[PDB]
Amino acid sequence: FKLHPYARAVPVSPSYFTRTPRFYDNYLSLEKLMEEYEDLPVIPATAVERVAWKTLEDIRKELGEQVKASEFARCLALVKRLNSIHPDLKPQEIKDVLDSFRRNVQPFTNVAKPIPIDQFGRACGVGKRKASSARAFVVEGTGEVLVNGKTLAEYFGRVHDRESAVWALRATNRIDKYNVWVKVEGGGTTGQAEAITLAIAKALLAHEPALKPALRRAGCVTRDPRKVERKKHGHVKARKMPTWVKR
Amino acid sequence: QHYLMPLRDNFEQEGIRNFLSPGSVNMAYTEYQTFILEKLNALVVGTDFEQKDTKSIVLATARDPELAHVFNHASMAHNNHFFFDHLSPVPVKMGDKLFYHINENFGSVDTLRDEMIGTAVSMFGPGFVWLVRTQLPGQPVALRVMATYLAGSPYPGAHWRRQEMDAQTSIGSSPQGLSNGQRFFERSAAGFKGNKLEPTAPGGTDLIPILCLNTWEYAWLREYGTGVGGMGGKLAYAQSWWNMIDWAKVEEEARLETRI
Amino acid sequence: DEEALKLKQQIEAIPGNFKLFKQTKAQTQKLGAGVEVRYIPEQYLRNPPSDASLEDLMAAQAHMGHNTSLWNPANARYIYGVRQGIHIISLETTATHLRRAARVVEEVAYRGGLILFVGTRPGQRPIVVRAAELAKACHLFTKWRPGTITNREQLLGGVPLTVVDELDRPLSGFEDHLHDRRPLAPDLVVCLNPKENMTLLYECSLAKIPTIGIIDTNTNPSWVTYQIPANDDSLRATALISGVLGRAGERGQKRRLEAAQRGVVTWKTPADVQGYFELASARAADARRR
Amino acid sequence: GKGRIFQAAKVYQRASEAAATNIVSGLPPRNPPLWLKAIESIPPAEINTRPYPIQHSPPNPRARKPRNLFRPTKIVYPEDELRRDFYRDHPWELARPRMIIELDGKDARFLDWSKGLRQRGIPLSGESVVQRQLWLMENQGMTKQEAYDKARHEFYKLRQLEQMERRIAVEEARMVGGYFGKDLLTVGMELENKTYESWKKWATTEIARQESARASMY
Amino acid sequence: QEKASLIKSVDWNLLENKFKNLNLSFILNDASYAERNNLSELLNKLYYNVL
RNA sequence: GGUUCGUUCCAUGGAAUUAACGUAAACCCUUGCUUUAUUUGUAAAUAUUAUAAAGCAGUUCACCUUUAUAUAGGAAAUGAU
Ligand SMILES: [K+]
Ligand SMILES: [Mg+2]
Ligand SMILES: [Mg+2]
Ligand SMILES: [Mg+2]
Ligand SMILES: [Mg+2]
Repeated sequence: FKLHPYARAVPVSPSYFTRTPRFYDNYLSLEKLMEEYEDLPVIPATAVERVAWKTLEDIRKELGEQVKASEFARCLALVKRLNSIHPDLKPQEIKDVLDSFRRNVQPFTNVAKPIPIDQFGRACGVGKRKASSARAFVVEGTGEVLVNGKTLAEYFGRVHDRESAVWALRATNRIDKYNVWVKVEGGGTTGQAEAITLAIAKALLAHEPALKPALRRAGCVTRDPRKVERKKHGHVKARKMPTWVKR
Repeated sequence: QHYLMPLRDNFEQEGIRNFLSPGSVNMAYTEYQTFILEKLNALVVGTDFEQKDTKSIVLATARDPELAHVFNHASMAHNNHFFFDHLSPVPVKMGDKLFYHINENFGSVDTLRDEMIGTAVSMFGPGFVWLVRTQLPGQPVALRVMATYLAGSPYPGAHWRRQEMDAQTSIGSSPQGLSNGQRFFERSAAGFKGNKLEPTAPGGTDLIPILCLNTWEYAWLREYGTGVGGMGGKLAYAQSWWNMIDWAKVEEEARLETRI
Repeated sequence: DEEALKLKQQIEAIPGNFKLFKQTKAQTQKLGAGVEVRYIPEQYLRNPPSDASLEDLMAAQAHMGHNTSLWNPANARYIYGVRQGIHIISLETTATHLRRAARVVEEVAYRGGLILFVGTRPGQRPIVVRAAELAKACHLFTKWRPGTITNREQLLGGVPLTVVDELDRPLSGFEDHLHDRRPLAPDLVVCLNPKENMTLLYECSLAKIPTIGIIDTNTNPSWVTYQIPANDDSLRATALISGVLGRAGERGQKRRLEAAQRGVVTWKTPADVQGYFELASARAADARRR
Repeated sequence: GKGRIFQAAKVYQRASEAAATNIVSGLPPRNPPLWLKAIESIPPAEINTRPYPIQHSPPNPRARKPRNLFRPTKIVYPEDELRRDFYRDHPWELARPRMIIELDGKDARFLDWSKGLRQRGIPLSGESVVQRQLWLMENQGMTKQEAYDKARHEFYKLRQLEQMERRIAVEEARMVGGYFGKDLLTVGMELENKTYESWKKWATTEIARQESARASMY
Repeated sequence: QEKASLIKSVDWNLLENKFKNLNLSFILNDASYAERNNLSELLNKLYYNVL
């Protein structure tokens, strides 16, 4: 029942004094397999199925060590080299060793919902600029634009805003082929005009999705996120500071 | 250094009973192979080939002209011993599988018998007559006969030195002369430029020399004599040799795919 | 189309060709004549020799010392002469010290000692790993982290250990001892490049541990306990020396295991583990009374 | 002192004393290290003791206050003088590659210079001539020049046949349908083309550079 | 390991990622499994039942 | 010695190996998208503003360039987004 009369402590792994014991043990195993199966034929690089191997951080975490990047770079070469062996000729051992280096990560998928088209033929686009949120209903009209019930000249007194409001139709030269009925809320004069731009753009794409490359270059697809900065305590404004008296 | 090794079944001390007396085999192999090896050693005494086998030297030292003289000794020593490793103290019965396949490629065992023998005398020069097993990606295994002048390697990796045709009498002004001439230049031009005339599978597996026949003068000039009067001679040497072919071992190297 | 299909047929023909190519390589090769192969590059690993003769040491460039200028006058006791501008280490001096060190490795392995083979150079990884396998020792082929012997408590804190017995098999019942026990230290270090890593050899002399090293012409011979005057810059001599020492350990381990099967242990319990036994009886004594 | 106090030669002494008695006075000393008994009967060798090195040449008998008494001497053999003479008479004999990588070191066991230049294991080179020369000079009591002439002449005849075989080998090989690869002459010329063309580009550029650099002088 | 970061990967064992259409009229309508029409059986395949 | 927005990262040193704080990360507001909720908000409506709970998202991919081959960077209204 008592302990054995003779006993002595012995390290489990032979690489007991190395920097990363667990890593080198797995690395030497590969090198041991790259000496008896190195005569097997290989497959051309371009004919090797793409494998998403693990990264340096992944190995560091799963092993609990601080393996050096350089040492791992040369250890990954063995994997790629041992992966070029012919599948039919590849042994079962290497196969089992080549599944522990694969990276089973899947990025999140966020597919936006496409804009439908009503039964009567109106697509509803949404644009925003600095306070506002427009809702443009684009149909196969003849160029009559109504902003919040009023016309383009009765709502916008600045011709600069009228042009930017329907820029999507102007850049693509379709002013005389669509009727737009928008409803805007919040914001100022230009803020609402810019909102209408992105709105008609999205709505126009629903009818003709092939115009995005052109609208991209016309500046009717980016949502300008610039927003009024807040007032900060100690400052007269967002940045302006009071007079600093040196004396 | 390359050193002489014993023969298959103690032919050096006894020799084949009805083919070559012990004295003849002594002068043919022990007193000749030693001479060739002695020369070969001096050539590769201080090169990478100091520890390479004969075949490796043959294939490696083939295309390079500067080492042509090394190919001869190395290839000759290989072919010479390759010719003795297929005889037998007693005639062996041809294997069934081999017997069948032979008839499918040559029509009969005697048809091939008179072809190799006939090819020998037709050459009127020292050379080696082989029995090669041809194989291509989809084509079935097919046998054929090849003649190598002086020292000629039957393997496909030594195509440069195959030496299958004497350019002296095979290139004239006749229709065949021009045809042979074009091939002669086509091979030289291709080889020189590095182009490949006939695609070959990797590893040189298309051709596998199974059997060989040494027609050099030293082998038979003693036992069978000059051949004046048709009694004996080079002709009889080839005939008697056909009775000691170790068909069993021949079948093994053939490695015919099971198709019966 | 046809260009891609060709690759397919080839890839599907490699298995068959390889088999046939291997078979044909058997009979055809060796036919012409017997080669007298008397040197293979990887011969010091597949089958290292038990003892190294003068020829082996001279053939492995174990006598090419460093330049005359870059020498250490201290180790002028092994230099034979001066040729080609370098110091020629005496071949006999190398063999004598090598056999002596080989005897040290054997006994230390025969007494259950923990050996460590240290070679830290680009091409010394296979040499050290092989020697360790034979001697059942530990290898080290990277930069020795300073303070792994004098500060082992921190560096080698998480690495696991075990407890073995006469026949080197685990002993269940030392679970509580493998958590308060402090890390191990090598009972013998076999360095293959003392000039490079002097921080390891200093911790050995600072912790009272014997060492073996390959002293070159410019290496201080006072760093190691047992010197092996030879050429350390040669990957062919390092493989020979390491091979000889590896066989020494192997031969030593063999004797130990042979003496353990006869009920003759060639080593007594270490002091550390010995203390645990005393504590075990103390704790067990309480159960008897209580 | 940039060095450190090494005590690798006293590990046994220091360790043996530390294991003599226990730190807790009044108890049996614990078991010593496992290695203490292994190297018990193997004391280290003596180091750092400058001896009189081996004298490979007679030391200057005239020197009254000689220096460098503890300095290893140069190794000079009688062959050194002969090697220098021969290789100076045949400088292009050094272009013949010679392997100095020993296989097993047992190459001087089958060398009998009484037979001739050709030997087992070593190639025909200047060394064989020197060793043969030295043999005749010593055994046959010949003079340096006489022995040099004889052995040297045998060297020529052996080299002549070697060069004749190459020409006759390739020539005879083509008589039976033997084709070879690119000779060294052709290959050498090809590489010069690739290098010469690169020089043309550089020249053209720098030439144009100077022209543009000449417009600024005016 | 305590200081090691985590990679962002879709956890397909989440109840939200397992069934993307939570309507019972689609999960129990012989979508993939057979003869598991009972609602209780479905719950047992998602939660640990003590009874 | 290089690199990085950064003692970031790689390599290396005949002495390093580590911990806490700060840094970083994360958080709040904000931006696009997905799902949920439709009153006191929304003209209509099969739901698209608004309201607000949770989740995803970037320098990610593409292109170009790149040291000691170990660590990477550039381009900015006419690549994607
Ligand atoms: K403001
Ligand atoms: Mg050195
Ligand atoms: Mg540091
Ligand atoms: Mg309401
Ligand atoms: Mg919303």
